[PDB]
Amino acid sequence: AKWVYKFEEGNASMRNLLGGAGCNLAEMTILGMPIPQGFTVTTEACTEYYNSGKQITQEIQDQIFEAITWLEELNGKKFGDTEDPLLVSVRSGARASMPGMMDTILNLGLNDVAVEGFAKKTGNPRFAYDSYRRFIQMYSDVVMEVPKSHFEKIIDAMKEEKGVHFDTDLTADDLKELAEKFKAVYKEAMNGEEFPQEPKDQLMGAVKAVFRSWDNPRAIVYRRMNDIPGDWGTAVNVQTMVFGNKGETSGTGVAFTRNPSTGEKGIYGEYLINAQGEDVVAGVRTPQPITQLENDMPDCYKQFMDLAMKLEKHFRDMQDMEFTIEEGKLYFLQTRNGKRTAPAALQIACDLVDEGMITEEEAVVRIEAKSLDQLLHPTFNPAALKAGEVIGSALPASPGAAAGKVYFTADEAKAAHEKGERVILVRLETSPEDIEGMHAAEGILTVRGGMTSHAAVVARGMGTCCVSGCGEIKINEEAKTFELGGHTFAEGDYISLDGSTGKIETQEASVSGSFERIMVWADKFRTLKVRTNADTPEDTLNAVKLGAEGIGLCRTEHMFFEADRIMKIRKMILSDSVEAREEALNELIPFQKGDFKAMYKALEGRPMTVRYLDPPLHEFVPHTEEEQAELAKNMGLTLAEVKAKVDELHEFNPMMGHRGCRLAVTYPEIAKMQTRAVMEAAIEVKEETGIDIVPEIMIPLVGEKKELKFVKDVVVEVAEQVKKEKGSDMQYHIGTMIEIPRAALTADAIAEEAEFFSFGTNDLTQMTFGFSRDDAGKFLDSYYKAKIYESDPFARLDQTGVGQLVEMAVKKGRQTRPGLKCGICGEHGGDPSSVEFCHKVGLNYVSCSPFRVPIARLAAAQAALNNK
Amino acid sequence: AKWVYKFEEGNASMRNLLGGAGCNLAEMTILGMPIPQGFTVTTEACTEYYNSGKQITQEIQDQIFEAITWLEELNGKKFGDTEDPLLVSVRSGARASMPGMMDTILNLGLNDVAVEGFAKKTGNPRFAYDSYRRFIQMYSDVVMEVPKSHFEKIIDAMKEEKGVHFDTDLTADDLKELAEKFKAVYKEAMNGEEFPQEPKDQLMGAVKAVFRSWDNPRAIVYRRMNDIPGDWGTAVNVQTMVFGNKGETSGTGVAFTRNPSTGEKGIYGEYLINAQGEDVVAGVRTPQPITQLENDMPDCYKQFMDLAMKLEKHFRDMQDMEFTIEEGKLYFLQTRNGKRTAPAALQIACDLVDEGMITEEEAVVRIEAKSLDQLLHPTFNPAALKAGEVIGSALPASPGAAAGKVYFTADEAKAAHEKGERVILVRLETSPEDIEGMHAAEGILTVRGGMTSHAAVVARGMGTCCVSGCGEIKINEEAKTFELGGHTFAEGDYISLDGSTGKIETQEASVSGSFERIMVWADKFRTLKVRTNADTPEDTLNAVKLGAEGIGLCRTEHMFFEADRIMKIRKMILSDSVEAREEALNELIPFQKGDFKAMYKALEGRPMTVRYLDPPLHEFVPHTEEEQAELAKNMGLTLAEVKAKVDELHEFNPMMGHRGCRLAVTYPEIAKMQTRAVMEAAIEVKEETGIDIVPEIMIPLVGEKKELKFVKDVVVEVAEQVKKEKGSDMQYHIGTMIEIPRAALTADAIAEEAEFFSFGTNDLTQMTFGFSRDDAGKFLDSYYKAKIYESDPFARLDQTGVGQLVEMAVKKGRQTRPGLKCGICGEHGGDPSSVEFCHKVGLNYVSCSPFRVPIARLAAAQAALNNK
Repeated sequence: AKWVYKFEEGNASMRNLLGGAGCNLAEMTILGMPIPQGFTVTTEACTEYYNSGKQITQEIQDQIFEAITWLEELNGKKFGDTEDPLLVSVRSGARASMPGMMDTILNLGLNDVAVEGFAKKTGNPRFAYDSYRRFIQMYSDVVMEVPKSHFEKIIDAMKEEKGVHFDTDLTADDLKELAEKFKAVYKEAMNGEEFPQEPKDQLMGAVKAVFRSWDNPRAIVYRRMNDIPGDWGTAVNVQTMVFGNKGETSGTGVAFTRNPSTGEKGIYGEYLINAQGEDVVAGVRTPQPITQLENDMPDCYKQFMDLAMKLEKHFRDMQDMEFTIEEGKLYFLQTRNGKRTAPAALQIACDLVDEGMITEEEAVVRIEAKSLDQLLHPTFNPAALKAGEVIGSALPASPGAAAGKVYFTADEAKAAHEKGERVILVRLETSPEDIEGMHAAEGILTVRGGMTSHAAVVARGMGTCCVSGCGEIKINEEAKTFELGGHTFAEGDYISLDGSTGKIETQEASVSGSFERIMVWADKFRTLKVRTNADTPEDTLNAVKLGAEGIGLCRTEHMFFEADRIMKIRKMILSDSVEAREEALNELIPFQKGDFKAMYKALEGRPMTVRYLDPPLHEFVPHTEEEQAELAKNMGLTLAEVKAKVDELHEFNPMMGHRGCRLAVTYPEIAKMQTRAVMEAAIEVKEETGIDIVPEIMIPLVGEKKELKFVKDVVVEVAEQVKKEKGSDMQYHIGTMIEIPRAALTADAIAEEAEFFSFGTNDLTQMTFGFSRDDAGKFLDSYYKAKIYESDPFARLDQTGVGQLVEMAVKKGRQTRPGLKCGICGEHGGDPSSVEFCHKVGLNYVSCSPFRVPIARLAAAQAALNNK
Repeated sequence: AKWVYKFEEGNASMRNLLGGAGCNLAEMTILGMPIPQGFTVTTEACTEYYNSGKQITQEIQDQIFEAITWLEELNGKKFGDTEDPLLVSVRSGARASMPGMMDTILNLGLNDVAVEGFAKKTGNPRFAYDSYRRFIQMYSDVVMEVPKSHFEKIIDAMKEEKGVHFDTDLTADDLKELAEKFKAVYKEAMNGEEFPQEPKDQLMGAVKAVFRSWDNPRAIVYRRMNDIPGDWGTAVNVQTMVFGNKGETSGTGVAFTRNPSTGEKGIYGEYLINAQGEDVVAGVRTPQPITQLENDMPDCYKQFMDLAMKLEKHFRDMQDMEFTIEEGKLYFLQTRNGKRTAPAALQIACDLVDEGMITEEEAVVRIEAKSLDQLLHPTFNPAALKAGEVIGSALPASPGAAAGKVYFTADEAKAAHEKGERVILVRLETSPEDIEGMHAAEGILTVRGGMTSHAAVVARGMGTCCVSGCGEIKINEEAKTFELGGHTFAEGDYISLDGSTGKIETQEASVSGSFERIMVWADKFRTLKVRTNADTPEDTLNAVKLGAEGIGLCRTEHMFFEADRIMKIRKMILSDSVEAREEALNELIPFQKGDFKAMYKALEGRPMTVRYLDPPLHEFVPHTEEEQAELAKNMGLTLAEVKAKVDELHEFNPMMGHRGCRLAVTYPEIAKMQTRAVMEAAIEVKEETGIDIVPEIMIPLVGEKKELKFVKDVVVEVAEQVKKEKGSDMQYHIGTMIEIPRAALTADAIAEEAEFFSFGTNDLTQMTFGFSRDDAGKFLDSYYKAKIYESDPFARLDQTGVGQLVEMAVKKGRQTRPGLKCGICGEHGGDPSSVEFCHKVGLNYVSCSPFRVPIARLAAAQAALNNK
């Protein structure tokens, strides 16, 4: 049993089973709501559909029917009864809400016999039929048997030759003609299959097409990236129909309790009169703004609002519902606290606490931790915008002010670099089969749509901008272009903004008191420290700004690379003799002394991990013959002598060769030069300010103990020899990167010569996996397609694999060195998961790129908050 | 008795008497602090000095001596005893802190006999003398008997010919020569008065010069504008000396507990080794950043810090102290929680609550309500700054990023328009006699100085930017110019920034979570509503942004003036016949319908007071002969016929003529046209959105009842006749401006035909005073000079005069119309006082310019908060 559940015979708690949808519905059902009863086909059963072959079976079929019967009686109507039918709606209820990505077949259990039978029962063949034309497009569409292109082309043309202003005036004859020519439109595109006229044929044909679509491309691609797993499932709540399509006193509306772009407490949404829920509000026929429902149905509004409210509170979070006035009767088809925008996700919480509703605690956990990233997107420059050729306007569909090249295909989008080449996507309307064009565009322009439309709604969560229902746009796909105002646009740089306008120079952007009360509270509840992996004080400033407690890694790589340090290591390398290689090394001495000084001077007491040189010598020599001709001359060496020397420098595998700690094992002069510049700069800076600075010296690529013992014995003697600026009291801890397998491995021995374990996770991952972030690109997607790897291994923390190497290390090095600090530097350093795994893992500090810090704040807030 | 008080024999509570200075000192004294005991000469006694003639007398003289004796014994040394003296410091302790504006004569009670006598007692003629040269400059300077120009010119030259690196190396001979040639430098500029060698002559000569300076120009000008009254007083705490000038183990430092520009929790400040407090830190010789006191005196730091801290808390607010290491001994000469910058005033409070220290409540009251204005200053455009020719750098002395013409005189500054023409002020160093150049400049550049310097410190409270100790600046006053980098600057547009650099395009600016937690809390504690006096939705947007609850006044003046409405009223006026004047009026009908629509559409439910036309017809006709030639032609009238008609339009007094409500008494068509556009726009807009809009119709200049009865009887019938867009349910309240004396007067009758009393305070003030804001300029300053009027009558709410007219009205109209809302529109609408007077006065709403709203938030927060 319990393959399927009843609304009333469930709860919201039962999510793992009853999705966000099916459980919230019952929830309402437990509260008592204008929801036509029904049932939900449970998650476990979805996965069971796969954990067996790929087609429905027994108990399930049994139950869909065992309970479909309970409905019928409970509903007195008969399921697909040709006389006086029973229609139903069939829509996807997974765990996590997924606006833009679901499936819902409307008015189901209808046929040529039973339409007519409804026709007579319903004293209105215009209604049931219009409904039947409806079901014809849907069922198919979902279960993909036809490209809407069609149905659309026949509905459209149908009116678009007769005269009919709009669909709402087509008659019982014309309609029935529509849904007549519709079966054949389904026919032609098919090999001759009866558009599932048996209700025990539409149903299963769909429930399966729900419990089976999931495992398909777009859903895999979306649901992946959305941090969802395929280990979960699709649900499908079936319930009786309610018809906002009955006529001119029955309507279908989308709504939200608090404006989801801004945060604005207040009813927000789009409604239609005599329209069919899952189809017209979300496209075709400018949808009446929910507030007008006072002018329109001033007996209804009260319903909905005190009902919305009631619910708003019942959950303590920004509700989103599918209400329907099925002929002067209110119905709540669906709910779920909609996914927000970054700011609004914020607003609502500050507010919700302000309103006594949430707690400082709750508020924090409640944010979509990875969503902060939006807060720091390049805003538009005021003085340019005005200098921007206004051409159009439309809809504040999703906050943002983007710009770039113009595409009319998501595939022409995506195939044009991710969300930064700058890809606009002009599109008549968007679809679940556009989901990858969605994720690689700065912002979207949509001809037909609103706040509730497909693209809009999706932008929001994508944090991507969008201007829906943007009319006057004669876009031609054939000739790959589009119109607007008085312009002709050929796929190139366009500008859209969260402020209606569809125009531009960008810039850094505010962070209201939301970020502040959210960040403020994060610090309150969070325990792991935060630091940024920086190199340039400019970021040190901008990073400290973000509630950065210092530096997790400071790179020296440039400290050579840079415009004037360059040919001095290039010297040393093309230089056989330590006294030469020291001379050389002694010349950059000054240079890096400055670098450090700036940093320090920036950091003022804030910690700072200084990682030792990483790249091998090879990275440090002109691969060109040109710069080689140069270099040579200036060396009094032969172009041939350098090449040769630029030849002995060749690694078959640059990642696993002569670099980092091993590098300063045969040149401990690197150690020398490096130690000193850090050592003197900190000393002098600790002087000229009276402020305290305790160099955190980092040996990368340490494989084993004895090794690091070598380099530390060097660094130490110089750092102790540098203290010639007073016998000194200068502080320093020599730590190491736990970025190699053996090194994480014998961690418990490793922490003998070391104070601080600094985790390199992108580099460790690349070891612990077997591939490199570089190479792997040419096969990674497959692992995605083939569902082998779910998350990105370079973004998201492999806690089954890599998480071990890191945990043997933390808890073993803390066997030998209890007072052992550990901090994470890898890209996964600021990762809503990582920063939770690292939190529960035992780490002390954190280290993300300058901007991912705020994600690291929340993350660590969440991390401990919700942890226990 | 009790003319003078003893530190120990006081408190901080006793402020009215013991200033912020004298009471905080004792406060410390009650806590036990490294403060050399002494006494304070009480406030009442200062005012007593004036409430009698202008020179010290009995009990006072008595007490200065009665207690100076208590010191001597208590201190065992002898006051001005030629052998083994007793020196003292003499410094101003008014109520309100006043960094930059005080007087403190150092090492007093010294003479040619007693210096020498100290010389021998002090085993160091270099010390006591250097001190004596010191006292010579000070006493005089304060008591103004010499322009520093001098002393400076002799000290300066003195070293500036001998070689001496700096003053700190001049000897007992050279010094004594300095303070020898110094008495004569005092002599020459004087008519032959002995530089007050009798200690009962330096003293009184100063205490009086404290209790007498106050009533002078700059202090009056500063203290006025600073919201201080002359009804208070100067104090003068006298205490024993401590000498940071003893030698190379005795130092003089300025400090703050939390960075006052940013808010940064942490020791912030400037110190000197062997320097004299009140003189070297605040100018000449780059002052060691307080933190270096660890490298310098790492036994001292601990003193100060745990002492600072101790105090930081003892007050629960950002401390500021005068510490002195009078030869290896720590001394706290002074305290006071320093005045902040707008952001930092903020930071510190958010923090202080964050730190458990203040309460949400306390935090609010604690802000300098009028200081918010800074938060909304034009920031610099990123893309221009980079495009800005960097020439220099220096000191983050006060946040801001200003720019404009360059001046080297405060008087050349001020005499060049206030803080917006854009006046830079390049100045060697600033002075109390620069205070008016300070208040009319965007930002300041200072050659010699630091965070602690005269100009810096003052900018902060002025919210004006400043870059002190900005070296390399060869500025020549003679030729009115200055150098920097590789440039030659002749008094024209320069650019300075709160970020070191001394460069530019500006723009709107952030509002961190401070403004937010401060604004958030304001709303929590505040009761009066807030609205903006707007006209253009653009501000309606930007205003709602600021926590604006609607509109207090909406002007129609432009709704005619505007570029295309213009010649249609100009029609109507040059048009004898109501049917013409209606035609005309009927043509603008549409136009204003839009205006309203935009507003409304902007406002979404937010209230909105719509004030009826104000200016007389005259304001509406070309005063030129040119536009007159125009107008004529297009009217088929003679240039002569218009003039004549433009002649009958002449008011001897445009403020008190034919305008506002009287205007639509002989043209009720204005009423008509006005009613309708508002009426239809609201109706239609209440339609096309389903949202609610209740026109608030405002009749300005209502003198009496029966009058407004006339206009309301019009407006009503049309607003009831406009409801032709449905028999309608359209809301509207007809209110009036309580801006005339009779109208405030018979308020109790006035509120018969009216729902809402809208106070016009700039226009009422102008009645209740007798002058006009226009005219009065040519004599206002005198009232200031002559101390007749303290505050500006057009800025600050005359609560003795005007406050009555407004209070008879509120509480009488609420006799006839209890449920009577009242809101304030005058400029004083958003006024940290007003918004308190209006609060305790009975008002309901508020109305300030778009940007003064946030001042209106706090104000109303404060208003009720602290009220009871």
